[PDB]
Amino acid sequence: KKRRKTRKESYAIYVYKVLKQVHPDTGISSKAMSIMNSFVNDVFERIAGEASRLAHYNKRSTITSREIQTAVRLLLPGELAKHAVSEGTKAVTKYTSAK
Amino acid sequence: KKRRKTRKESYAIYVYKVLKQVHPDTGISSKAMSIMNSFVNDVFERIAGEASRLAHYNKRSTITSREIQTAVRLLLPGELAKHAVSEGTKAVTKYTSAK
Amino acid sequence: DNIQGITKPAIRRLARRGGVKRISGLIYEETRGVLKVFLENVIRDAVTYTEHAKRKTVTAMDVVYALKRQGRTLYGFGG
Amino acid sequence: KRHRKVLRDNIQGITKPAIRRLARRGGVKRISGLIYEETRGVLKVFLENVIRDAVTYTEHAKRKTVTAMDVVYALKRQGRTLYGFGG
Amino acid sequence: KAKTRSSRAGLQFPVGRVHRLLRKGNYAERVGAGAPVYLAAVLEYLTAEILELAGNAARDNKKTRIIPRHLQLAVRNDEELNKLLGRVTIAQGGVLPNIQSVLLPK
Amino acid sequence: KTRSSRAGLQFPVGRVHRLLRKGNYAERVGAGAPVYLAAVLEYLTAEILELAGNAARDNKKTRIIPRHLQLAVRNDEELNKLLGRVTIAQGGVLPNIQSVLLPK
Amino acid sequence: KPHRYRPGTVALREIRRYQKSTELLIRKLPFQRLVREIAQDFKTDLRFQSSAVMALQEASEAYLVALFEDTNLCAIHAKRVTIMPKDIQLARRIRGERA
Amino acid sequence: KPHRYRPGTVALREIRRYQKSTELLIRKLPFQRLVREIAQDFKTDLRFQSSAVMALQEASEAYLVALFEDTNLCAIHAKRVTIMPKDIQLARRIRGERA
DNA sequence: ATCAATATCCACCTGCAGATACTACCAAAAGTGTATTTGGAAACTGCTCCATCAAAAGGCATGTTCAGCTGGAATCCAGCTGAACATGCCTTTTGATGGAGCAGTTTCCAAATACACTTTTGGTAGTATCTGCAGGTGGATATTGAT
DNA sequence: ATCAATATCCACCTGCAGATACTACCAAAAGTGTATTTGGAAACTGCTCCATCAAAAGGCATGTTCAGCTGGATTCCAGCTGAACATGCCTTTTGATGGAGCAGTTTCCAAATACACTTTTGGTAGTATCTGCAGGTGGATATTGAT
Ligand SMILES: [Mn+2]
Ligand SMILES: [Mn+2]
Ligand SMILES: [Mn+2]
Ligand SMILES: [Mn+2]
Ligand SMILES: [Mn+2]
Ligand SMILES: [Mn+2]
Ligand SMILES: [Mn+2]
Ligand SMILES: [Mn+2]
Ligand SMILES: [Mn+2]
Ligand SMILES: [Mn+2]
Ligand SMILES: [Mn+2]
Ligand SMILES: [Mn+2]
Ligand SMILES: [Mn+2]
Ligand SMILES: [Mn+2]
Ligand SMILES: [Mn+2]
Ligand SMILES: [Mn+2]
Ligand SMILES: [Mn+2]
Ligand SMILES: [Mn+2]
Ligand SMILES: [Mn+2]
Ligand SMILES: [Mn+2]
Ligand SMILES: [Mn+2]
Ligand SMILES: [Mn+2]
Ligand SMILES: [Mn+2]
Ligand SMILES: [Mn+2]
Ligand SMILES: [Mn+2]
Ligand SMILES: [Mn+2]
Ligand SMILES: [Mn+2]
Ligand SMILES: [Mn+2]
Ligand SMILES: [Mn+2]
Ligand SMILES: [Mn+2]
Ligand SMILES: [Mn+2]
Ligand SMILES: [Mn+2]
Ligand SMILES: [Mn+2]
Ligand SMILES: [Mn+2]
Ligand SMILES: [Mn+2]
Ligand SMILES: [Mn+2]
Ligand SMILES: [Mn+2]
Ligand SMILES: [Mn+2]
Ligand SMILES: [Mn+2]
Ligand SMILES: [Mn+2]
Ligand SMILES: [Mn+2]
Ligand SMILES: [Mn+2]
Ligand SMILES: [Mn+2]
Ligand SMILES: [Mn+2]
Ligand SMILES: [Mn+2]
Repeated sequence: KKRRKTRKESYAIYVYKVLKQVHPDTGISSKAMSIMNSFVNDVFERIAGEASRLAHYNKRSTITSREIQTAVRLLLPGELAKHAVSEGTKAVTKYTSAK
Repeated sequence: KKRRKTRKESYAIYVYKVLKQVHPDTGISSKAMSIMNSFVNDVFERIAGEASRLAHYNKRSTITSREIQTAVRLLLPGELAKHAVSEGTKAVTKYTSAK
Repeated sequence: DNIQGITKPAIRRLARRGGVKRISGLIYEETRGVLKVFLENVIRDAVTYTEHAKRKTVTAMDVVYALKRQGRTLYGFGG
Repeated sequence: KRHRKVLRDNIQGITKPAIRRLARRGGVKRISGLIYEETRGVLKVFLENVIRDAVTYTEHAKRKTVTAMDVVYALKRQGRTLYGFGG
Repeated sequence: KAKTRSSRAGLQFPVGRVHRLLRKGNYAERVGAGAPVYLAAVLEYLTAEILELAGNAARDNKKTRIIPRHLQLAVRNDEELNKLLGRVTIAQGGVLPNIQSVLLPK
Repeated sequence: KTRSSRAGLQFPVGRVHRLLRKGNYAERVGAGAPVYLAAVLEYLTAEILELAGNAARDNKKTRIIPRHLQLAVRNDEELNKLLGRVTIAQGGVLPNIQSVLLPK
Repeated sequence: KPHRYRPGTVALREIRRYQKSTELLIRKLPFQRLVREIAQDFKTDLRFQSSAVMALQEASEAYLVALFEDTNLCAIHAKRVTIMPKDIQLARRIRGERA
Repeated sequence: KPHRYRPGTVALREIRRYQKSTELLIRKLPFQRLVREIAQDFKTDLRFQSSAVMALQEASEAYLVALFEDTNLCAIHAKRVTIMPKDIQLARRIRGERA
C-alpha cells in the first residue's frame, strides 16, 4: 500500500507534542493545526532565506548556526529575539555535550 | 600593481553599449551609471528569485528559460512584460538555431 | 449581475466588522470596484502559476503563492 | 592625542529650517508649530531601525566599520531599497 | 538508529527534517551541524509561545479546543507576535473587538 | 564566438550564467535560462535609458544624471510600479503642487 | 407608539456582533461566480479546487475589512462619522495601492 | 511702503524651487553626528565609511519627503492647508508603520 | 488698469571636476571539446473531487416609508504662523596626518560531502468509539427609549 | 422619575461533526561507519581610507517683530441614510451521478554536469588630455501686490 502515497509531511505531530507540554488538557482543531503548520513553514522560510542572504553577503558557502542567530536578531521583535537566541544557544550546547 | 585588489565586476560597459544604441550622442554620469548598475542587479535578483521559488513549488531542480519567463510575467507589469517575454523568446530561439 | 452579486448588505456587514457606523450611499460602487481590482491582481498571479504547471485546475496552493508575493500571506490553506 | 567628545542631543541638529525645506520638497505650504518636534521623533525612529540592522550586518562580518553595503542591505530588508551606493 | 538528534538537542522538533529541508532548500552550498539544531529550537520556541497564548485565549472563552479564532486573539493581543505576523492573515480568525470612541452614544 | 553574439545580445550571457550558479537559485541551470535573462535585462536597461535620455534632452543636457533617471521612472507608469519601492539617490521628486494650495 | 431604535443604535449592535464572529460575510455562490468570471479573462476553461475559492474569499474579506478600518480613520480624521468614497481613495493612496 | 509678499507666496515659491533641485536638505555634519550618536548607543567603537553616512542621509530624506506628501494629503482631506502632528500620525497609521 | 518692487529668465562666460583616451598587464572568465550521468517529458490510467443537477426550505435580499441627525455652508475672530530683518556662528571646504582595520596571500586541519549500509519512523489506510460545543430552550435582567 | 419593549445573558440539554484510538504496513527518512575533500580560521602584513586637526569665511540659523488669514468654534437646516416592515426570489444544502484531469508510475533520451586544455577579456593601473556644465555676471522680461 504505497501507491497514492506521495508523503505529504507536516509539522503537525511536533506541534501537537509542544502543545501537550504547555497546555496538557487543551486540544486543537484541524483548521487551527493547519494555521500552525503554515506558521512554522513561514518562519522557517524567513529565517533560512535571511541566513542565505547573510552567507552570500559575506562570501561564504556554509549556513552555520551563527547565520541562523544573526537572522533571528534581524527578524524577531526585540524581546522575542532575546528568548529565541537563548533557546537556540541552549540546544546547540546540549547537542555538543551529548554522545 | 598593489597586491592586486580583487576585481570588482559591473554591467557598466554593457549599459554603455546599449546607451550608444538608443542615444548615440548622450553621455552618462558615473553616479548615474552606479544607479543603472544597482538597477540591473536588483532586477536580476528579483527574476532569479521568483524563478527559484517557481522551481521549488513544482519539485524541479532546474531553472529553465521557462522558469525565467513565468518569473518575468509575474514580476513585471503589462506592456513591460509583453515586450520582455518577446525579447527573451527571440533571443533563446536565435541561440538554439546556431551550430 | 456577478459583481453586483456582492450586495449592499454584504458590504455593510464587512464594514461593520471594520467598525464602521455610518455608510454613504456611494460606498457600494466604490467597494465593488476595489474588490474587483484585488481579485484580478491575485487571480492573474494564481492563474499564472497554474499555466506554468500545465494544469487546468487552480489549486489552493496557486492562490496561496499569489497571495504571498502580493505581500498578503494567508495561513490555513497550505495543505 | 585621543579625543571622542560626548555626543548628546544631536536631534536638535535637524533644525526647523531643514524640516521646512523637506516639507517643501514634499509640496507642503503651511506648517503647524508642533510639526518640528514630531518630525524629529519620526526621524529618530527611522534611523534607529536602519542603523540597528546596519550594525547587525557589520558585527556579523566581525568588522568595526559600518560600510555602505551594510546600510544598503539594512535598507533592502526593511523594503526601502536604495540605488546609488553599491550592490 | 541510536538516539535522534532531537533528543540529543533536547527538542521535540525534528532536527533531521530541518537539516534536510536546509539542503534541498538551496539556501547555501553547505550546512553546519549546529545550524538545524539552532533553527529547530527557534521554531519550537516560537510555536510554544503562540500555543501558550492561544491556550489562554481558549480558557477565557470557556473552551478546551484551540480554534483559529483563538490564534487570532493570541497573535493580535501581543505586541511582539502581532508585529512578526503583521502582514499575515489567519483564516477564520475574525478581528479584535474595537469601536472608535467618537462613534459611541451621546 | 561568445554566447552573447550567438544570442544576438549586448548583455554578457556567460556572466549571467555564472551568477545564476553562484547565487544558489536551484540545483541546475539550463542553457536557455541565462540567455533569456540577459535578454530581459538588456531590454529594461534599454527602455529606461531611452526615457532618461529624453529627460536629459528636455533639460538641454547631453549627460544623463540621476535626476534624469528619476524623471524617466516616475513619469512612466510601468517603470514607476516596478520601482515603486526603490529610492534613486540624488533624484529629487516630480514638480507637483496640490490644487487647493494655489491662490486666487 | 410602535417601538423604534434611534439611528445608529442597531449599527453599533452589529459592529459588536460581527466583531465577535468569524464567519464569512459574502454569500458563497455569488462570490464563486465572480471569481470564475474574472479568471475567464486570463484563461478559458478553468476549474477551481473548492479550497482555492475559499482561500480567495478569506483573503478578500480580510482585505476589505482592514481597508474599512483605515477608511473609518480617514472619515473620523475629517470630523465625520460617515465613510465616503474619498475616504477609501485616501486610504488606498497612502497605502501605495493607488500611488 | 516697504515691499511684502503675502503669506503663502514665498511658501509656493519654495515648493517650486525645492521640487526642481536634488541636493540634500539636512546639513551634512549635524546629520553625521546624529548617526554617530544613535549608532554608539547600539554599539561602541564603531566607525563609518563616509558613503555609509551619505547612504543614510539619502534614505532618510527620501523617507521624510514622502511622508510629508502623505501628511499633506491628510491635511487637505480635513480641509486644511496646514500640516499638523495628527496628519503625520494618521499617515503612519495607514502606512502600517504604527498600528 | 497704472506702476513699482522683485523674482525669474536666459544669453553669455570660464574654471575645473569629472569624463575620457592610451598603453600595459594578467587572473579570472569564457569557449571548446569529450566523457558520464540523469532530470523530467512522454505516454498510459486509476481514482479523487470537481461541475452539474434536482429540490425543497427559508434566510436573506430588495423595495419603500419616514424622520433623526449629520454633513456641509455660512459667519466670525483670536492668535498662530509666514515674511523680512538683523546679527553672527558653525558648517563647509581645503589640506595634511598618523594609523586602525580592512583585505590579500599562504598555510593547514576540524568538519563538510560523498556513499554504502541497517534500522527506524511518520504518513496513509481501514475500522471503531468517543466528546466538546453549536444550536435550541427557558427564564432573568439589562438596555434603550418613550413618557 | 415611571415603565414597556427588546436584546442579551446564563444554566442547562442533546445530537453529531470532527476529533481520538488502535492496528497493519511500508517507502523513504534518518542514523551510523568510513573514505575523501575543502571552507574558511590563523597568522602575517600591505595599503586604503577614517578620524582628526587647522584655519578661514560666508551660507545659513536664530530670534524678533508684525499682521494676514487660517483653523476652530458656533449656528443652522435640508436632505441622506438608518430603521423597520413587507415581499418573494435565490442561495444553500445535500445527495448523487458522470467524468476531467491531477497525480502515480514506468520508460528513455536530450541535456546537464564534470573536466581538461586553450583562448579571450574586462578590470585595474598608471599617466596625460579633453569637455559639459555649474556658477557668475548683466541686463531683459514676468509676476506680484499697493493703489
Ligand atoms: Mn503550561
Ligand atoms: Mn419590531
Ligand atoms: Mn550615547
Ligand atoms: Mn539677454
Ligand atoms: Mn566651477
Ligand atoms: Mn531519472
Ligand atoms: Mn525523475
Ligand atoms: Mn516513451
Ligand atoms: Mn426634516
Ligand atoms: Mn455636524
Ligand atoms: Mn461638519
Ligand atoms: Mn483659535
Ligand atoms: Mn526686502
Ligand atoms: Mn565657503
Ligand atoms: Mn593593525
Ligand atoms: Mn566551526
Ligand atoms: Mn510510528
Ligand atoms: Mn452556545
Ligand atoms: Mn426565553
Ligand atoms: Mn419590566
Ligand atoms: Mn443574568
Ligand atoms: Mn438564569
Ligand atoms: Mn449539531
Ligand atoms: Mn466522523
Ligand atoms: Mn479502539
Ligand atoms: Mn537517504
Ligand atoms: Mn581552500
Ligand atoms: Mn579558501
Ligand atoms: Mn596557522
Ligand atoms: Mn545667531
Ligand atoms: Mn497692512
Ligand atoms: Mn488681527
Ligand atoms: Mn499681534
Ligand atoms: Mn477657514
Ligand atoms: Mn431641519
Ligand atoms: Mn445638504
Ligand atoms: Mn444646506
Ligand atoms: Mn482522463
Ligand atoms: Mn506529473
Ligand atoms: Mn528542454
Ligand atoms: Mn570526467
Ligand atoms: Mn580589453
Ligand atoms: Mn592622451
Ligand atoms: Mn546655470
Ligand atoms: Mn544679477
